[PDB]
Amino acid sequence: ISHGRVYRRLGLGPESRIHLLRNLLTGLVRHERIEATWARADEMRGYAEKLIDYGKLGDTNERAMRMADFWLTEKDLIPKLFKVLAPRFQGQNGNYTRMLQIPNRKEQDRAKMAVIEYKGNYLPPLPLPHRDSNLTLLNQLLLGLQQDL
Amino acid sequence: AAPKNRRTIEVNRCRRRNPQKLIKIKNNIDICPECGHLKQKHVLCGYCYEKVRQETTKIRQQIGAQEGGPFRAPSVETMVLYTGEKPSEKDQGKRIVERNIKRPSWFT
Amino acid sequence: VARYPPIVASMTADSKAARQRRVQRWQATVHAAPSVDEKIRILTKMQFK
RNA sequence: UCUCCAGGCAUACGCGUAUAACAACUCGGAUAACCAUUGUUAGUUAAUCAGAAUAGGCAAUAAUCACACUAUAAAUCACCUAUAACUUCUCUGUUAACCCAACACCGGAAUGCCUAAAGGAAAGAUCCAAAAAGAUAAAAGGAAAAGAA
RNA sequence: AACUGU
Ligand SMILES: [Zn+2]
Repeated sequence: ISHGRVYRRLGLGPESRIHLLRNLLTGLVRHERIEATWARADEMRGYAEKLIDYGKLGDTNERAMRMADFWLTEKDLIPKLFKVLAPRFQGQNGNYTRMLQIPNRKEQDRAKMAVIEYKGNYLPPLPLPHRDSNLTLLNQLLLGLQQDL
Repeated sequence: AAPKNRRTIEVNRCRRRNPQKLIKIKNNIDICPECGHLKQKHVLCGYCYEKVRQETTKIRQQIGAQEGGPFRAPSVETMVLYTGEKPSEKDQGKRIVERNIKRPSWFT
Repeated sequence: VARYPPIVASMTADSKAARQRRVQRWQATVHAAPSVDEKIRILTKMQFK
């Protein structure tokens, strides 16, 4: 019975979910790339995107400062969000976080693994999929159709 | 309540050999062009990811030594530089991580 | 005019830095002991090998 | 490093190497990781901590901050007189996450100090079935609060 | 009697 549900049940309670999400968000900000279970990663992706908006809002915002302090346990990160993450994403209007599927852990539980990272980071690029080139026979056939049209 | 009689192997054999209980084959197997190893269509390569993950630890290890303490996350942007690469003017005002290895071909 | 929080370890964490912060809280109480005898009592009320 | 939990440390008793390092990955842990498993090697240091002569003479009056002060359950060798000996530091205990319960049993287990500075982790993954159990919440009403006999 | 999903 999970019809119309918009929230995952994680941790030992709603407070634990926030704390677990809080810990995940703090770790992601520090490292900018974290590997976690797909279900948890999907839940926290929305939170990370909204956090960047709070950084964009401005340092002087009292709500952002309170929000940043609560979500980020490590206080050294608070300057980073306003001075590193927020400046980086000023051009971007969204999609700050990139989440991709990772092979399942071979730890006898076979948990679904995914990696969530902040776009524009200095970390090495992830092995992203590359779409087929237009030089392919099917694409070339479509190219001929395009020229005729 | 206990079984009224022993279950015959023939009856047991049919239950376990029913198609519903048998192991199904998978058709989503794919090849990794980068490493040439197998992968699933919805799953990423692992042989190359092994390089990426280990390289991240090596980069992170260099970062950890440079910081030298907890709660030392910089308030400024960070960049990674490899041997043979020199900082540019745009790199000014950014944390610089120096890697003894040369710039990896995959890393750009 | 941003009220940046202090860059200190969390009090409730299970770590060396967090333990030191908890230690400081007690040490403040010792600094708050007015009488010399109270200082001795606090320092010696626990027996250890 | 972060999140959260709040009986901890010594001795007794019991146990008897379960201690520690290394090497193994078969067995043991009711799964792994890791070892508590397997093999090998090592260990616990005490003049201070703990354990391991004789014959006579003579005794009225508790404690309780012991003073007052009462009470009833009625509550402490010494020192004298003689005899005998005549220059001494070895032995043993010391480890541990440990014991009694057939078990790595949600049980039993004395004393002293202190109450977090000590000591810890409820989450193998996913799903959120029904049914069932526990917990929280109740529009209107109140047996269809803590007041009386 | 009150009290409450009895
Ligand atoms: Zn590859």
